[PDB]
Amino acid sequence: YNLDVRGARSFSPPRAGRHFGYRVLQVGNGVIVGAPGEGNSTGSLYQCQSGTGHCLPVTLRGSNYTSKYLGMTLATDPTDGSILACDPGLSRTCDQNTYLSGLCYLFRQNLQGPMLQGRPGFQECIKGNVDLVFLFDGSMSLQPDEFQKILDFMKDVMKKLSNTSYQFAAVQFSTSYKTEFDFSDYVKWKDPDALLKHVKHMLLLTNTFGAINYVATEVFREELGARPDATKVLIIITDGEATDSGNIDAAKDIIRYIIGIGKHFQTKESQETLHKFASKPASEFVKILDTFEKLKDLFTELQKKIDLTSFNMELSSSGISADLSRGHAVVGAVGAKDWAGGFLDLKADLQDDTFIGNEPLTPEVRAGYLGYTVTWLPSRQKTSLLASGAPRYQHMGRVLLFQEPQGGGHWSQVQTIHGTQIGSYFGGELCGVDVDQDGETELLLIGAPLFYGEQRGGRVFIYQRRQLGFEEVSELQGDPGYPLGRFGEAITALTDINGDGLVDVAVGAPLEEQGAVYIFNGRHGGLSPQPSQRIEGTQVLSGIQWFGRSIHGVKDLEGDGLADVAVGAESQMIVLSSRPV
Amino acid sequence: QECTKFKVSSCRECIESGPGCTWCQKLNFTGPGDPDSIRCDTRPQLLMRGCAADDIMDPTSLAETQEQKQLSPQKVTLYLRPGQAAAFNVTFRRAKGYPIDLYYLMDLSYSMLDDLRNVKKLGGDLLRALNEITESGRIGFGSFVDKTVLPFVNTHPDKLRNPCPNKEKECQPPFAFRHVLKLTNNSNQFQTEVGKQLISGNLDAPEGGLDAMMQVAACPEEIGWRKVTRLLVFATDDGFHFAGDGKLGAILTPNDGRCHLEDNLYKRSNEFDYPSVGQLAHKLAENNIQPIFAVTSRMVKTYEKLTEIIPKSAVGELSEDSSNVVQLIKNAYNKLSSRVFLDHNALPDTLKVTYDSFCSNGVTHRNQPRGDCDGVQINVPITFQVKVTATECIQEQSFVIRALGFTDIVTVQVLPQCECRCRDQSRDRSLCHGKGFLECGICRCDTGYIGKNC
Ligand SMILES: *[C@@H]1O[C@H](CO)[C@@H](O)[C@H](O)[C@H]1NC(C)=O
Ligand SMILES: *[C@@H]1O[C@H](CO)[C@@H](O)[C@H](O)[C@H]1NC(C)=O
Ligand SMILES: *[C@@H]1O[C@H](CO)[C@@H](O)[C@H](O)[C@H]1NC(C)=O
Ligand SMILES: *[C@@H]1O[C@H](CO)[C@@H](O)[C@H](O)[C@H]1NC(C)=O
Ligand SMILES: [Ca+2]
Ligand SMILES: [Ca+2]
Ligand SMILES: [Ca+2]
Ligand SMILES: [Ca+2]
Ligand SMILES: [Mg+2]
Repeated sequence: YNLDVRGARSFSPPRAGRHFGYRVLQVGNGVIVGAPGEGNSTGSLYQCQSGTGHCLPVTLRGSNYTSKYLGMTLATDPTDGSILACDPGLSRTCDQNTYLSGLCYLFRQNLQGPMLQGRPGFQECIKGNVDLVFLFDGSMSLQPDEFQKILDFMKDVMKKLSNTSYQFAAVQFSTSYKTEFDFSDYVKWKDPDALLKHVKHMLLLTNTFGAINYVATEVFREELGARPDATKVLIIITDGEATDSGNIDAAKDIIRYIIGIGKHFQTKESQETLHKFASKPASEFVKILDTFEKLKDLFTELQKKIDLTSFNMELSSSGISADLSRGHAVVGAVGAKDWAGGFLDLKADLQDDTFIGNEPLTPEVRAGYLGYTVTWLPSRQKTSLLASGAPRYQHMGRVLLFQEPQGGGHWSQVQTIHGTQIGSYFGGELCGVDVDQDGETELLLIGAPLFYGEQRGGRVFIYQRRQLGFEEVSELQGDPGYPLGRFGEAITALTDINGDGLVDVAVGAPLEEQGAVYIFNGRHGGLSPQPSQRIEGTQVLSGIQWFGRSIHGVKDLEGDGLADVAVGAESQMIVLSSRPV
Repeated sequence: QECTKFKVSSCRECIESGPGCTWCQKLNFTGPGDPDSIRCDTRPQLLMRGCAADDIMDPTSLAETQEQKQLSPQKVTLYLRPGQAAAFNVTFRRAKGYPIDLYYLMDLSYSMLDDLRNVKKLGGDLLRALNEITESGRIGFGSFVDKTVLPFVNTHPDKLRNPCPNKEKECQPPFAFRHVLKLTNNSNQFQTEVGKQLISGNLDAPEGGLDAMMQVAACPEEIGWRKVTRLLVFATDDGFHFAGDGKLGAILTPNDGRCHLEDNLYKRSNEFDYPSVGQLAHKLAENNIQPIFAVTSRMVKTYEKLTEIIPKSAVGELSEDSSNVVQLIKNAYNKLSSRVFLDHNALPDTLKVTYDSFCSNGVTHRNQPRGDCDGVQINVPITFQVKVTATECIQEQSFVIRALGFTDIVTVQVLPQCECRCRDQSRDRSLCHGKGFLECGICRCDTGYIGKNC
């Protein structure tokens, strides 16, 4: 009931576009505003200084690429203050195919501070024409049967990839390195059995660095049969750690898979030693096999991944959404698995990821856009959850609930919540709420902003966590009379803005005339079904539009007021202050 | 049967108090010690106090109607006492069919190549089917694929020239919406124009059909709608995009529901996000356009759900080659026309309206927010009973009652009954005492001292 509308402040840069204010984020010393581009303009982040009233564009140093999508995804970790910005606009061509994935930036300290970047769910381009090099271990540590099973794997791979545009070469390495056959030697025979006829076990050390450098400089050459218009691919097979040191910088341009095999890679610490020889993410390009007989089962994984109609990660649109909790980041990948969707569990340095999708993969989950939303639901005594909406599922939409890996375990899918109205975008906005601040997140708020009927547009449903799962207990009711107003497009927990110790919630309805924001105070037992305040956009600014498209509020500690709330709009970003009054 | 009074000082404030309160106009119903709030109570409580039957003022809500027509009556005047409904009857007599404008909006993605071959030859059969239903129909044609940004289409320059598989010779670049043919009663005009069109393609499965329908409904002069029956035939073998999906293409601006046709193309389609389903439902009901979804077997149960939202809509199972579409359109006109919806425009929170639906097929609904009848036959009447209730003393107001799919309306003038309408202009006509006149057994003196007995 108490947000001082009369003292509203508006922010806007002189060159701002319409989608300035698409995402607002309050980090002490001001506001972060996302500004995805429009037309041929690129996207940008804006640091808005609290005192100056000036919003300034953020320069990403070391950023090699920036698209129209920058500022479409903004998130922050309340536990450690980190800021994650993503750019789901990394588009490239692979033959006649276009790929679409994201580029995510993490600001551990602030925007002015050190930046990390990675490419979640990024598929390297394997063209139709590939020059593949086998680099296999000939070390003294290999039993003559194991070394044989390594040659059998190389032959079986080439046997599978005859009658393709793949051309092969093989190099044994130990202490030194020997080309067993060149690319032209594969052109003149296509005989994996007669090419390896002359190979002899070297029975010496394992020098991987010099071996990879050997393959970079000496093996990929035109006079040796290497097509310059072809994708370079290197497959390393080794049974132990490397006996030299250095760098493979000369081989950076090459796609590198590496296969560690056997007892020498039982410890996780020895597995991570292989990471530096291979490409990123390590989860994709590093294969650890505990036995040598598992080289035969491996064909499905390592033949297949190396004019599509069916897609895996090529059009993943990774990073179209994010959430951060307790040093753990997830980004959603709506385009994964033929737009079935899913999310990516990111390594803290953004150099590796893990994809979690629908299970099972049915025709019904396709084009569902799972991962359009992602929200952490942490708790201390109860297990922490991740809710992800698939707002397009069966044209109605649904929300899936995933449980953090427990003990040794992996992610499990623990509940499904289906929508009942087509095109309603049920699950297009999610918000976790912990009303009374006990460290346990009891409430899952689900938006259906395109819900139609009964003379009000959009709905917000309230689900409470029970022993079995999340139960629908209530609904946040917005005012009727705006059947297309998109009530529920934005839902955020506001901290506590009336000083009663109970967390309050704001809901944006950006299409109700020129936009509105509903404040819902927290009560004992849940949230108040009825709003205590409705802020029209027309009050704050005369020409304003889409007021409430994005909301973020925090207890701010420099300045007068209980809490500060930043509400985005068309070309505008607005700050409101909570007051005891 | 019960009356709570608070402020009462007059016959009007009595009726305003509650729907069970009544007023006694008898001269001298008040003893000297008592105030005159005592003239207002429940009718049994008044009879208890010596008031006669004739002297009790019990205004009831009233419905006065002004009136072969399809929808009658045409004007209604209501007098609404707070808390008491008024009941008037609306009769619907289904007329012999209007002329039919039918716009054919076709999915031109590659799986529809065999579909497109048949449809280029179907213009003759279409007009025949329209003229078999009624008199003097027209037909039109438009085509869609999807927006031309990633990942909705492939933006690689070669695949923009040939979105079809590379074997295809006759293939056209992807496009949002092309308006092919204005509404015409000439088949050969349909044949030459629709025959010029080529197949196309796109990338991800759903398609921008809802963009195209929004353009068809927002450009009535370009499509060439008459003010007759309007059918929009939606033929596709895939699902559909709606609002929120544009985010994958970095399209964040909502659909404005305005006509953006240039050169018979929707060129600004990459600027505006897809429309929401409800946004389309709103636009189709405004312009009285009735969509018919002709979808393949795998899309039927999905597009069936659309009929829960869009009241005047129909779904039919399209063959893989779109051959049965002519029998599909007839079956759909039958499904659309045999069901009737009686709704009212937006209302204030002060007024409440319900509909009793008395249907000819032998089914009766009561006290519903909307009148609903099915099994409606030509010239076989059906009756809707409308009950309007006011919560308070109302300001003068008017609303309309529409038969969905038709422009014929019932204009309802709502007037309050807060005044009592009493008696005895005359007889003796003898009195107040001081200069000042009578109203309802209690004097209301002329200004100039005032007080009571005068
Ligand atoms: C960005 O890419 C360029 C090559 O275009 C490379 O020189 C540079 O090291 C890259 N930046 C970072 C931070 O890796
Ligand atoms: C009502 O009765 C009183 C005497 O009880 C008398 O003075 C007065 O004239 C009467 N009024 C009427 C309208 O008959
Ligand atoms: C409307 O007609 C029904 C019969 O269809 C009749 O029972 C009812 O009395 C009529 N309505 C009113 C207000 O009289
Ligand atoms: C087509 O419509 C026009 C417009 O009313 C009319 O004049 C013409 O006769 C029609 N053509 C026919 C009925 O063949
Ligand atoms: Ca709690
Ligand atoms: Ca509170
Ligand atoms: Ca077909
Ligand atoms: Ca598509
Ligand atoms: Mg070794």
